[PDB]
Amino acid sequence: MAALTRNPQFQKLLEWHRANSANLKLRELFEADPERFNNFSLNLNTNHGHILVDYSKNLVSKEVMQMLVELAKSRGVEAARDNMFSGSKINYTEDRAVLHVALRNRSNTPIKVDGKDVMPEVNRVLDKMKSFCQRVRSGDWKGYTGKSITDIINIGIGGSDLGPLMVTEALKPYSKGGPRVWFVSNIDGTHIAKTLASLSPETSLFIIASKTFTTQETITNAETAKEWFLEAAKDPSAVAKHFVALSTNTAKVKEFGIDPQNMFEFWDWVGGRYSLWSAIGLSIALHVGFDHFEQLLSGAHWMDQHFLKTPLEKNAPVLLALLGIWYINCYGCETHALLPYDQYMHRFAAYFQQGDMESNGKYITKSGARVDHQTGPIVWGEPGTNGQHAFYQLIHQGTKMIPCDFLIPVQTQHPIRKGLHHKILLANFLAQTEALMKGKLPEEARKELQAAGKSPEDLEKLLPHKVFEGNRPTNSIVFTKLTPFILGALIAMYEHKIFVQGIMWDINSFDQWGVELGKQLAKKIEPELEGSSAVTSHDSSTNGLISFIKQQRDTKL
Amino acid sequence: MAALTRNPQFQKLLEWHRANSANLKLRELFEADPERFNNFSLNLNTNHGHILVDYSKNLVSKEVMQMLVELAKSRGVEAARDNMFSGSKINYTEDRAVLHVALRNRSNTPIKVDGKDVMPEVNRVLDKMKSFCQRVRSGDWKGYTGKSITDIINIGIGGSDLGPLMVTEALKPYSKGGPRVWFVSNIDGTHIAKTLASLSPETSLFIIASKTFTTQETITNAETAKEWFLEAAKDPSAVAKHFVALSTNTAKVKEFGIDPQNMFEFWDWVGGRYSLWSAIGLSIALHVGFDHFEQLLSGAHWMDQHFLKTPLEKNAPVLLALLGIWYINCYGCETHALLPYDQYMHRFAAYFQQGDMESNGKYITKSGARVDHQTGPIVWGEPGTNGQHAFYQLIHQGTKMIPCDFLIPVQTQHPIRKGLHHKILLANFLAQTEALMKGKLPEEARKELQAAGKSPEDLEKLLPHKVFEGNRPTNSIVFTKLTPFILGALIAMYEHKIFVQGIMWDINSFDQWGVELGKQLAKKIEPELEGSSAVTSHDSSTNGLISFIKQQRDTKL
Ligand SMILES: O=P(O)(O)OC[C@@H](O)[C@@H](O)[C@H](O)CO
Ligand SMILES: O=P(O)(O)OC[C@@H](O)[C@@H](O)[C@H](O)CO
Repeated sequence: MAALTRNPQFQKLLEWHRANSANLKLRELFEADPERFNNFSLNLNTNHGHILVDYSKNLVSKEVMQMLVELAKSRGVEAARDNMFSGSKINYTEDRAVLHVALRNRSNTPIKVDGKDVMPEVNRVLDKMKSFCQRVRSGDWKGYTGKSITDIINIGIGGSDLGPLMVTEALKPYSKGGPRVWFVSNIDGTHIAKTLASLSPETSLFIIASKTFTTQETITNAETAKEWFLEAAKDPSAVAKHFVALSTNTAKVKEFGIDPQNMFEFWDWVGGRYSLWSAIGLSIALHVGFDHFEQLLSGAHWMDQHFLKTPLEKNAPVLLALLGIWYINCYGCETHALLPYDQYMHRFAAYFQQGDMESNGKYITKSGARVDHQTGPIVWGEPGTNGQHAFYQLIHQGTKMIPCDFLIPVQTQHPIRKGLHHKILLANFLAQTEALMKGKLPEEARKELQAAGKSPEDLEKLLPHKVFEGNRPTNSIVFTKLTPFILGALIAMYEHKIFVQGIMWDINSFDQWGVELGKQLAKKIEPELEGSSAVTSHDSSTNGLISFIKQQRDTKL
Repeated sequence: MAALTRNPQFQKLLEWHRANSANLKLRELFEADPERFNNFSLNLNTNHGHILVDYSKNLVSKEVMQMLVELAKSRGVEAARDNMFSGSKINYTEDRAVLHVALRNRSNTPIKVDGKDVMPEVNRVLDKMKSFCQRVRSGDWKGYTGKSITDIINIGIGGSDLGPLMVTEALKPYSKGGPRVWFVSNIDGTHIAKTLASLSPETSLFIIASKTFTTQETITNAETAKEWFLEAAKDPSAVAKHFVALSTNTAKVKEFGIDPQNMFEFWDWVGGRYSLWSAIGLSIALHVGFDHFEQLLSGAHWMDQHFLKTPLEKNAPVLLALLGIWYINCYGCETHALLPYDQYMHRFAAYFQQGDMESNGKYITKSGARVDHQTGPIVWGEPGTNGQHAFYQLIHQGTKMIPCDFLIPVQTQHPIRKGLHHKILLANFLAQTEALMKGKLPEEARKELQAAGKSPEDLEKLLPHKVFEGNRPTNSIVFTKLTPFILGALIAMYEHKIFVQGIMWDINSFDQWGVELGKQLAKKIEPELEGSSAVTSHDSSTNGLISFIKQQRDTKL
C-alpha cells in the first residue's frame, strides 16, 4: 500500500467512519451541545482584523477531530512544516527548498539554503521593486515620447498570471493613484489582440513574467507585444522604457531588449503557484502601491507564524486540511467548493484551482509507491449570491456530497445605501449554510403546501420535491474586512492547508511533472499544421481532427 | 427504487461495465482499428459551418454504444423530446410547457400551449426587440438631456444574467457599432457601485431582467440604479428614457415604475437558464445587433432540428448525453469539465454550470421515488491553454476520472502574426487529448530519462513520477468558426444533452425547488443584523457568526 493507508491512526479513522458516520447528523450535533460553535471554531486576532474560521457545521464530533489531529501528528506534519520553514529541500523530486514563506518573512530571521541566508537577496529584490514602483507611480518613469505610464500589462501564464490577477482584482479599492493593470495569459491571439486594441504604445509598460523565461505562451505573447510596440516607436532602444522582466535569464532578457537593471529576480524555491509574494507580484505593487504590497506580505507572515507556532488542534490551516482529509479519504468527495460572498474575490476560486490542484493532483508517494487512496480534490466555485441562482440547486438537492467554504468580509468596501446591499449579502451568506445544514422537513413543507392552497392530490405529488435532506457540511470563514493584510493571511492559510494535506498523503505538493507530456506532444503537432499535406503520424482521432482543421480553415462564412 | 435502476437495459449496461470495462484501453483500441475516428465521430454540416463531434477518445466500443442507444429508447427519450417540442406540460411539478425551442422556431410552424399557438407572441416580442435595437444603436434614442446612449447595463441574476453575459463575451468581435454592455448581478454593493462609477446617468440605459420581477438581488440593484439616476435627472418621467424591463410580470414591472411600452415580455415556459433566446437576450441584440441575434437563434434552430429528426445513433446531443450517463452511472465520475480553447468563450463553462447543474441536480423522480443512483455532475472548467498551467496536473496525474469536453474554432477572430498564435493554440488543443489518451508507459519514461543522462540512481528515483497512466477519455468538439450561428448551435446542443440525461434519470430538468427555497431564506436573518443585541434564535453557529458580524463591523481598518 502507501504511507497513509498503512498508518494505524488512518485505519482507526476509516474504521470509525465505517461504523459511525451514518449516526452523524448536523441537526443533532448542534441540538446536543450548545457549546458546539464555541468548541468548533477559531477566532483569530491578527491585530489587523479578526479571522473567524467556523468549522462547526461539519460532520465531526470531538472524537473525530481528536482522531484527525492524531493522524496529522503521526503523518509527520509538525516535522515536515519545520523542514519547510528551515529551508530543507522538501521538494524531493527536484531537490529544491520550498520557501515562499521566506518571501514574506517580515521578521528577517535568517533562513538558510545551502548554508546561506536567503533574506538579503529577498530584501534586495523587494527594495528594487519599491524603487521601480516609485518611478512608475509618480510619473517619473517616462515612455519613449516622454509621457507618464498609464497602463501596466502583465504577460505570463499559470503561476505568472493567476496570483497577480486575483490579488489586483481583490484589492481594487486600494489602487487610487496607480496605473491601470491588464493581464495577458492565453496564447489565443484574442487575448493580446483585444488588450492592445485599447492601449497606446506611448504610455504602456509590459511586464514579462516567467520563472523559466521559456514558456512558449508567454514568450510568443511578449514578442507580439514588442512587434506592436516597435511599429509605433521605430527604435529598438525604446524597448527598455516599456518592457521589464520577472525572471533570471539575464542574457535572454538583454537579448529581448530589456535593460538588465529591469530584471526582477526570484529563485528556484519559489514555486510558480506560490510566487505572487516574490518579484512576480510586481504588477500588484505597481497597482496598489508598495506599502499595500508589504501589508499583503505581512498578512501572509502572520499566518505563517500562526501555522508554525500553534498546537495542531487549534491551528487554522491544519484543521481545514484535516476536514478535507475526512471528506476526501473517508467520505470520498471528489470536489471542494470555494464560495466567496465578495465580487472583488471573483478570481479566488480560479487561483486555488492551480494552488490546490497543481500541488496535490498527484499519485506517487515519497517512496515511489503509487497511492492506493485519493489525493487532491477538484476545486471550483463562483461568488455568492450568484451561485444560489446557478448551481446551489445541485448542492441542496443533488446526489453529490460537496464540502463548501463560504467566505465573507464583515465590512464592505462599498457600503452603499446605508449598508443595505451588504446587509442582504450577509443575510444570504448566513442563511445558505444554515439551510444546507438544516434542510426542510416534510412537516414543514407540508404546511407550506397546505397554506398555498394546493389540493390534497397536488400536495401529495409536490411534497417530496419540496423537502431538503440537509446535512450538507460547510465551513464559514468570516473576516473583519478584505484589506491587503487580511487577504494575505487568507491566501497563506490555504497555502498551508494544501501543504498539510500533501504531507499526509505522502506526495510532493511542490513539483508538477504532469505538464510534460502535453508539452511534448504539442511541439510535435505544431509544424504539422502548416501546409495542406495530410497528417498520418498520430492516432486516427488526432489525425482526423487535424484533417478537419486543414479542410475547414479556408472556408468563407 | 427508481426508473433507471429498475430498467433491464441499464442493469445489462452496468453488468457489462463490471465485467468488461477494465479491458478498455484507448491506446490499444486505436492501434487495433484504423477506422476508430470514422466510427466514433459526427461531422455535422449546418450549411453555415461544420461542427465535428469527435467522441472516439472515449472508453467505448460499438457494443457499449449499442447498449447506450438501446437504453435511451427504453427510457423513452424520443417520445419525451417530441412532447417537449409539441408544447406538452413536461415540467410536471410546475405544470408548465418547456418551450425554449419555440423562441428560436425560425420555421414558424405552430407550437400550441393550451390550444393556442405561441409563435405570434414570440415573433411580436422579437419584432419589438428589433425595433428597439435599431433606435438605440442608430443613436436615435436619446437620454433625458438629449444625448445618444453609450452604455447598456443589464441588471439580473442567474438565468437573467449568465446567458447574456456569456454570449456578449463570446461574440465580442460582432459588437462594433453597438453600445458598451455591462452586467450587474450580485447583491454585493461592489457590483453596482463599481459599474455606476464608470457611467453617466445621461447616456446609460438600464435593462431590468427578471422573469418574476421579485428577485431580491435584481429588484434591489434596480432600485439602487433608479435612485442614482433620479439624483441626477430629478424627474420621474425621465425613467422611461433610461429603464426597460424583461419579464413575465406586467404588474410588478408597472409597480417598479417602468413604462408599459418599455416591457419586453416572455412566458412561464421559458426557464431562466434557457432564457437568452427570449426577451432576456435584449442586451445581446443591442450589443451585437438584431441580425446577429437572429443568426444565434437560427443556429439553435438548426440544432433543434438535428435533435428532432436524427436517429439516436447519429444524434449529437443524444450521444453526448449517453457518454455522460456511461461515466456518471457506470464509472461514478462526479464531474464534467468544459474546456474551450477560446478566450472569448471564457464564460461558457460557468454558463453550463447553471444550465446543467440547476437542471439536473435533482433527487426526486416523476414517480415520486428518491433516486438510488447519481444524477447531474458538477460542471467546471477554464479556457485553454490557461487550464494546462492551472489544473491539468490533476487531470493527467491525480486520482480522479474526469470526462472533459475540449472545444475550439478552426478559424480565429484574430489571426495575428500570420496565424502563429492560433497554430500554437490548435497544437495544444490536439496534444492535450492525445496525451490524456496515450499516457506514457514506465518503459517509455525510462528511455527518456536514460537519454537525458540520468544515473541509475536518479533515474529510479524519478521514474514513477514521470509515468502518465493515460486512458483518460475526452470529447473533441471542433467547429469552422465561432460565429453567432455556430455559438447558437453549440449552446442548443448542450441544452439537449441536458434534456436527454434528465429524461433517462426520470427527473424534472425544468424546475428548481432548491433555488426557490433560496429566495425564501435570508428574509428571517435580515432584520436580526440591525442593532447591537445578541441573536440566540438559530443554531449556535449561525448565532456565533452573527455575533462576530456585530462585534467586528465598527472596527477601524
Ligand atoms: O512562469 P513560467 O516559467 O512561464 O511557467 C508558468 C506556469 O507554467 C507555471 O506557473 C506552472 O503552472 C507551475 O506552477
Ligand atoms: O429571473 P428571475 O425571476 O429574477 O430569477 C433569477 C434566477 O433566480 C433564475 O434565473 C434562476 O437562475 C432559474 O433559472
